[PDB]
Amino acid sequence: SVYELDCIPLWGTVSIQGNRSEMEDAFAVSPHFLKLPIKMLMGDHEGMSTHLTGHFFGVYDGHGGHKVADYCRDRLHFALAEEIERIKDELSKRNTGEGRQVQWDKVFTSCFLTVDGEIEGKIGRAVVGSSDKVLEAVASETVGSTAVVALVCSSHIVVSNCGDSRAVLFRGKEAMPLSVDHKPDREDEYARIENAGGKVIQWQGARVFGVLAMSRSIGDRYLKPYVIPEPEVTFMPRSREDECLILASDGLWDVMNNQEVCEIARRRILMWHKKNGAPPLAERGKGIDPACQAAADYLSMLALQKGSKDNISIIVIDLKAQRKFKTR
Amino acid sequence: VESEYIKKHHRHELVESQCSSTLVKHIKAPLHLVWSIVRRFDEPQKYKPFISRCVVQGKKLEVGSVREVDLKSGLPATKSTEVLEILDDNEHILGIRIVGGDHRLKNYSSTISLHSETIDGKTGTLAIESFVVDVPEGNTKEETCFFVEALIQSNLNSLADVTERLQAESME
Ligand SMILES: [Mg+2]
Repeated sequence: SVYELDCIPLWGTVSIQGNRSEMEDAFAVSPHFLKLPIKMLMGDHEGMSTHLTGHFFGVYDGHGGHKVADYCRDRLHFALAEEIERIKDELSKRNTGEGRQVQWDKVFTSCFLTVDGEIEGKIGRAVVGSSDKVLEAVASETVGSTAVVALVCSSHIVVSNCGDSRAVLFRGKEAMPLSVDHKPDREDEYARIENAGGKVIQWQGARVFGVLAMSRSIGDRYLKPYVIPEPEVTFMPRSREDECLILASDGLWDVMNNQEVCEIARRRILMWHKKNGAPPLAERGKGIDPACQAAADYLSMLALQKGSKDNISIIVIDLKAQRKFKTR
Repeated sequence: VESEYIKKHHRHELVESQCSSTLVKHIKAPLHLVWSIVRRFDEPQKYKPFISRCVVQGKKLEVGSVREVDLKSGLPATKSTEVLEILDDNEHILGIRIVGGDHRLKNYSSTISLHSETIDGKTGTLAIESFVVDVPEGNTKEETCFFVEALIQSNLNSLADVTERLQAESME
């Protein structure tokens, strides 16, 4: 049974300033971090009848400064774990007919909004080391960040997205983006913004008041309620055909498409295994996977090669249990 | 209709035009402290929130000085070249012109003036900033002013926050 198998987390990460004048990218990886309630995972068509280990991966592409992306790095997964614990307790007591996608929707919406209110100084926030909560903005009104987050467990990938960072799954031979960029030229977003009294203006791409190229993000109170911190969530059962999952800021996506990124990641992961002995089983999943790290490294080099003039952050995640080469 | 027929049959791109606007902001700090911040053409990062770096080669503070600015990510621009046009320490006026960079603000010049103003019994400062610029290709007068005013209002809001914090610390 898939809900019974050991989920060993295999990943690599690169986050560099690149050709930029300052670093505004941040990221967070927390293996074996969450305890996901099976009832939020199992589909209706499956049998009935506690929790699966969940791994957390997040990429935060800051704009207007670095303080919001950093706060997200430091806090967002903890906020999410608080929210899961809440819903987990309600689900143990009551049970609606709530679809899975709807459950994860409310968990991530609350979590993203909580982080956003804390940043704005509207929600009381704990400080590491201190017994006392404070009500105080973490950053000025012009600072914001995208947030793309993925929970991985044995049966499912759940992605929550706010902004134009992106998560892409390689299944079989096809890239499958697991998020849809929040951009003002989306008709739903355009209408949301214009109906709220805002302007979408063509200025090196469609921009909120000509300024911001994304229609959602965490922070950016100067442009509320036009840009909002509300994510969209993708609930994605895994497949034996899945190869790898990539999360990245636009330092990567501006210069390569989804299909070529996936094809390149898979190839570099495979090349590593053809030339290296499998790592010691015991130490696997305790830190970065060298195959994945080689893949993320190569992608960042390629992106720079192709003229990316931005911060580049990439997390490569290997979804194959094992990669052996049958021959003879 | 009206606006539709026009957008389809009567949309011509003019070789060139220029728009202009004005913004205002009350700051709860004495004008001398506000001016001590604003007069520093060579250090706009003291209060302009989108500036990641600013370099001035040669004379730092006097008419003709030139500053090279690198911007933080997220804007439709990454750098700007600006020349100090007016630095009036008698009238508290600062005028600049943009002469380079990868923005779409051509022939941009702007002016900020400070004026003393008491409100709710507390003496503070009224900042007024205006600009004039060429409307770029593909955009309207209105659109161009939404963009610029967004930028300028952010600058003024930050100016107010910085100088108010400074004034608070001073009191103590
Ligand atoms: Mg970026």
